[PDB]
Amino acid sequence: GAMGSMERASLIQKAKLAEQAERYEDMAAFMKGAVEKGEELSCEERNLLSVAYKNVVGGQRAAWRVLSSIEQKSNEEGSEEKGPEVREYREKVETELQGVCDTVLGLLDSHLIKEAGDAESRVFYLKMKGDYYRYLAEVATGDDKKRIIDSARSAYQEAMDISKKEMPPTNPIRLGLALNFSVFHYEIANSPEEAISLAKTTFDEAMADLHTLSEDSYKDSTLIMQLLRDNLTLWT
Amino acid sequence: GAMGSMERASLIQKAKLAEQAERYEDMAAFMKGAVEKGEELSCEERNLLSVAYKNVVGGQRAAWRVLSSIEQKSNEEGSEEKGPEVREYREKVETELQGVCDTVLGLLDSHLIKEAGDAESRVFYLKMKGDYYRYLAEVATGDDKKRIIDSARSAYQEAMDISKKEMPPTNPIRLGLALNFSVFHYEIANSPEEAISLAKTTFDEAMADLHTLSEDSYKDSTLIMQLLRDNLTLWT
Amino acid sequence: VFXSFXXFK
Amino acid sequence: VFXSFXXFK
Ligand SMILES: [Cl-]
Ligand SMILES: [Cl-]
Ligand SMILES: [Mg+2]
Ligand SMILES: [Mg+2]
Ligand SMILES: [Mg+2]
Ligand SMILES: [Mg+2]
Ligand SMILES: [Mg+2]
Ligand SMILES: [Mg+2]
Ligand SMILES: [Mg+2]
Ligand SMILES: [Mg+2]
Repeated sequence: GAMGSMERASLIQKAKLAEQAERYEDMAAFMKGAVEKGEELSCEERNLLSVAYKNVVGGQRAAWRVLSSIEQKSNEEGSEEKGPEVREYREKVETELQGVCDTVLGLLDSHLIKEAGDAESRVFYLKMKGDYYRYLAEVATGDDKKRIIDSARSAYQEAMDISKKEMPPTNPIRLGLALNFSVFHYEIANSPEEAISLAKTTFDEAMADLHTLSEDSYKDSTLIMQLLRDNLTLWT
Repeated sequence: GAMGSMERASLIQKAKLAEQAERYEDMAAFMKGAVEKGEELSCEERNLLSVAYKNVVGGQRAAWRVLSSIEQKSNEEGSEEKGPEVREYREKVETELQGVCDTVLGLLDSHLIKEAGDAESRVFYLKMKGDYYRYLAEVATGDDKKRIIDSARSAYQEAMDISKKEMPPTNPIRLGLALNFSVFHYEIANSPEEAISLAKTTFDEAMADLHTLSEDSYKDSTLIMQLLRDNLTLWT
Repeated sequence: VFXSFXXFK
Repeated sequence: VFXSFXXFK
C-alpha cells in the first residue's frame, strides 16, 4: 500500500491535519494506512477512521441519490430519450461507492473486529459493519440484495446484544448504534414499527439513566437522544 | 486519455450531471476530455470548464491555506517541534494544486487560446490563464515566483486590452476580468492602489452603461458590480 | 435526508 | 477570503 513507508504516528497526525483541511479522501487513506500497520486502534483513532469514511461515502451517497433521481425521471411516461449517459454515470458513482464500502468492510474483517475484545471497540466496529452493509443495501438491486440486508442486520444485532450486556443505556456508541439500526429498520428492512419501537425504548431507557452522568457526559448523551426524538417526530 | 473513447456530446452531458451531483473532479475530467476532442467550445461549454476547475482548485486552495497557517504557527517562537509531517502534507496538497493549474494552463495553450478569435472566447480564456497563474503565484516561493507573477499579469493585461476595445463596460466577462485583475494587484502584486483604482473605474464605467441593458442583462451586470463594491469597501 | 449518527467526544 | 469571480448566465 502507498502508506506502507509512513510511520503509524505520522499517518495519525496527517489524518488529523486532513480533517482540519476538510480533505476527507486523504484522511481516509491515512487512516487505512494506520489500520494496515496491524496494531489495535485507540478510541480517538477509531473516531478518526469513522469520520473519514463517513464523509467520503457521504459525498458518494448524496451524488448517487441525485443521479438516481434524474435516472428515474428519465424513465417516466413522456420523458424524451437521452441515451445511456445518465445510467452510465450513476453506475460509475455506484461502483466507486461500493468500492469504498468494500474497503471499509475489508479493514473490519482484516483484522479489526477479530482483535477487538473490549465492548467499546467491538461494538464500535460491528456498528460500522452494519452501517457500510446498509450503504451497500441502499444501492443494491440484484440477487444478493437480501444477503446484503441480512449482513447489515446480523452485524447490528451482534452489536446490540453486546451493548445491552456491557454498556449503560446512555453510552453514546450504544445510542448511535440503536439510532442507526432503527434507520436500517425504517429505510432498508421495510419495518417502520420496529424502527419506532427501538427508537422509543432506546430514548426512554437513556432518559432514566441521565441522572448518573456528569455534565459533560450528559451533553454527549442528550445530543444523540435528540436525534432519536427527531426521527420519531418524522415517523409518527 | 481515459475520456478518449467517449463522445464529445456525452462528455458534455455528463459534465452537467456531475455539476448537479456536486462531483466537481468528475466534472473537470469530463470537460478536459471534451476540450481534448479538438473542437472549439461554445459559450455554455466554456462556462462548464471554468466552473469545474474553479471548484476543484478552490478546495485545494482552501486546504493549502489551512495547512500553511498550521505550518507557520509551528514556526513560531515557543512552538513545540512536531516533525516534518505538517510541511510534508502541505507540500502534497501544494503539488496537487500546481498539477491542476498546470493541466488547465495546458488546455488553454493546447489549443484553446490560439483557436479563439471572437472577443468573448479569447477574453474568457485569457482571464482563465491569468487566474490559474495567480493560483500558482499564491503558493510560489522560489526563483520563478517573479516569472509566475509576470505570466499572470501579461495574460490579464492582454485580456483587458481586448475587452476594452471589443466589449461594452457592462459585459459580465469584462467585469469579472477586471475584478480578478484587481484582486491580483491587491493580493499578488503588492499594488493596492492599482487594485482600488481599477475597481473604481470599472464600477463607474459600468454604472454609466446600465441604461442600455435589458432587465436580465442588468441583473447579470449589477451582480458583478456588487462584488467590485464589496472589495472597495474592504480595501478603503 | 440523513437520520443517522457516526467521532464521539 | 475570496473577492474574485469565475459560469455567466
Ligand atoms: Cl461515466
Ligand atoms: Cl503527505
Ligand atoms: Mg514505526
Ligand atoms: Mg417529446
Ligand atoms: Mg402501528
Ligand atoms: Mg426489542
Ligand atoms: Mg464523435
Ligand atoms: Mg514546550
Ligand atoms: Mg493612496
Ligand atoms: Mg488604467
